[PDB]
Amino acid sequence: XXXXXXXXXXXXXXXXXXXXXXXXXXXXXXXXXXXXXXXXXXXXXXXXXXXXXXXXXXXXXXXXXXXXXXXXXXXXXXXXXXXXXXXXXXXXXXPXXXXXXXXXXX
Amino acid sequence: NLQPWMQGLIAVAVFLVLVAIAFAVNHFWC
Amino acid sequence: ALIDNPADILVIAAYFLLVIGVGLWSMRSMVWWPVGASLFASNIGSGHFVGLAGTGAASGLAVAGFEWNALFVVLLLGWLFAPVYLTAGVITMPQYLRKRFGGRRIRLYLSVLSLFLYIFTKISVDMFSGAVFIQQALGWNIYASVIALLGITMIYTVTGGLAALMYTDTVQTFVILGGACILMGYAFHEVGGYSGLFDKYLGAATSLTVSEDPAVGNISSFCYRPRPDSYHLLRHPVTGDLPWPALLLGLTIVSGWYWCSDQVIVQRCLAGKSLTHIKAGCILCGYLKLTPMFLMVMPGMISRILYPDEVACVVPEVCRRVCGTEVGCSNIAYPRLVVKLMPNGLRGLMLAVMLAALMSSLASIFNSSSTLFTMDIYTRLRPRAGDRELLLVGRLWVVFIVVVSVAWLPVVQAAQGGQLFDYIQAVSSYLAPPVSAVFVLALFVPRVNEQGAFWGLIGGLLMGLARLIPEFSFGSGSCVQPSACPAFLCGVHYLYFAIVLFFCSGLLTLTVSLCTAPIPRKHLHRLVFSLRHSKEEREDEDISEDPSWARVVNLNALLMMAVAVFLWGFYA
Ligand SMILES: OC[C@H]1O[C@H](O)[C@H](O)[C@@H](O)[C@@H]1F
Repeated sequence: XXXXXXXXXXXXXXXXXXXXXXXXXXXXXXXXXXXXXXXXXXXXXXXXXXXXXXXXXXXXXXXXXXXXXXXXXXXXXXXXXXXXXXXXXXXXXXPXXXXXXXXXXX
Repeated sequence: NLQPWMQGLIAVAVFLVLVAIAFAVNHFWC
Repeated sequence: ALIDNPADILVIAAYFLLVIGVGLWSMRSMVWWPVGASLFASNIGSGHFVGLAGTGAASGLAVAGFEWNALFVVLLLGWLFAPVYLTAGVITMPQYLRKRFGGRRIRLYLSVLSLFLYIFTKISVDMFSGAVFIQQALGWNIYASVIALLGITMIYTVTGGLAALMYTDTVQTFVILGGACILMGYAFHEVGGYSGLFDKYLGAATSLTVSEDPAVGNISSFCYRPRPDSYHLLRHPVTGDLPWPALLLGLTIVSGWYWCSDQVIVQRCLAGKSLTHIKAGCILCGYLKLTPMFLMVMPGMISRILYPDEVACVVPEVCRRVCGTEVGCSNIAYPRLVVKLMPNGLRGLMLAVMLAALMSSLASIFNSSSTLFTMDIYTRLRPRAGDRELLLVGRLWVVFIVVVSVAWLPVVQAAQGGQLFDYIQAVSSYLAPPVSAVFVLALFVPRVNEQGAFWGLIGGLLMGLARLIPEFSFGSGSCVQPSACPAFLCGVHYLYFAIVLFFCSGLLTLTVSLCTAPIPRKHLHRLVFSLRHSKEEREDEDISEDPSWARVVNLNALLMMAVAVFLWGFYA
């Protein structure tokens, strides 16, 4: 059972700033990391998987990076609509586990 | 902790030394 | 179901009509580059695509060392064995062994062994690979796929495909290679380039890892995770699935036998205008034999990344649904990729050209095996037989081998954990080492005689069957469901059995030769390596090469070897 840790519970950025949301896996997942966004009233939506592959339709602002145990999701130009909870999931092994979720506010 | 290209060059150097031996033996005696 | 779109259907139909039209029109000369292209084309088949991509998916890139070993044995062919054939005045290895030892039982045994190797490693392998491509393209079962493949092969051979082959064989294979380059481009684009493959492969596993069967239950991570050494050519000598001592020593025996004794490979090699052209073509073929790492193996790893539930299935019922066998479905690696990464135009063309190369290979092996059975086997049992009787016997033999290969299809499908390349290489490792040892001793030990060669071949056959028959009778077992084979009869890698069988059959050859009468010098001139420069007549074709180009071609063999040695160390 792999533990995904999001060090920062909460991030505040202005509109137009760049934000990096970090995730740390308990072991080396071979970039087998997905990032989900969940806006307040909504269900999670896939942003990234394989730690860098954008899901169909997500903007180029959302860029995933990382390797080994350290992964980041970067929002290059934060819009006022970007406030949400961002979750990292490992798809390296089963069961799938999620990060705690980082709340990006404005 | 060698890079893949370092390992490739090391293998090439060993191969060239081996071929040099196999040519110098003939150059000395068949 | 996947090619059921107008573009793919149109391209497949147009290509098949083109092959039919070329067949209907059809109703020492070569130079270096056609020689190299023909050697590569003769070796490379759709079984190579299926097996190399499947083993790349299942285990990583060490299987690339199976093709990369071929550079040095193609050099052996050009520099050691082609001169032996030219000096002896023979075109095949049975002809050399008939001149070298005399008798008629060595040739008869080699013909029987070649017939068995046709059925096992050539006809059933090609039939299975065509069936796998057809099953991934259309969703048909393996038997319907093989019946359709045999039917289109029948259309192809009744329409003169044998006559058109002499024109289109190498060209067809290199059109397949261009299509494989296109598919490699698409596959590397799917995983994010070359470094995306090595980012992703170790993390690619199926999420379906629990079997409803109580005996299996939860499958261990060892059975469904990628190997920790997937990115390494040289794997552990005892725990590696492809141990490096085996891959380096015992693959040379089996590859040696393939390149230096294969009737088609030697016939393509000996068609060169000169010996310099033969050596330069061998260099070209060796250079070409570095490409299956990137055209088949790495695409198979990419296929594991892209379709882990199908390619890397691990629970037996899921695997049975995916491809038909419970032992694993890595063999669908390359077909699935072709079916799912190629666009609506290139998918049909790639499938059509692969299947037409399949059909040509089948027809060629059918014809060659029928002639082998008729001339070397049947005409011995019936010395004087008419033309009509020989035609009837050849047709009945083709029918028989087709039936036997269809019956052998489940075995090929399940064998070696559902890994086709391992099946081919295991059968070759069980049957080839005696022939390799006897051929080497024939060249380099003049004391070896007909008694020694024949009983070395027979003892090697018995020792190799003592492993081959239990390996197939104990069934197919995977990591999930290990077979009952006692693990001293199957736990040693087949390329270690290649070494043991090679040296045991050689030892038997030497022992029997020493306790029997020797063959006088007068029969051995230009047949043994000690007398290759003997102008004396013998009892029972030009080696000269220009010195200026001889040094050029030799340095190009050294350069090619250095390139291959770099690639061995790069991926070590
Ligand atoms: O059985 C030995 C042979 O196995 C495969 O066909 C390889 O692609 C050849 O290079 C090798 F000679």
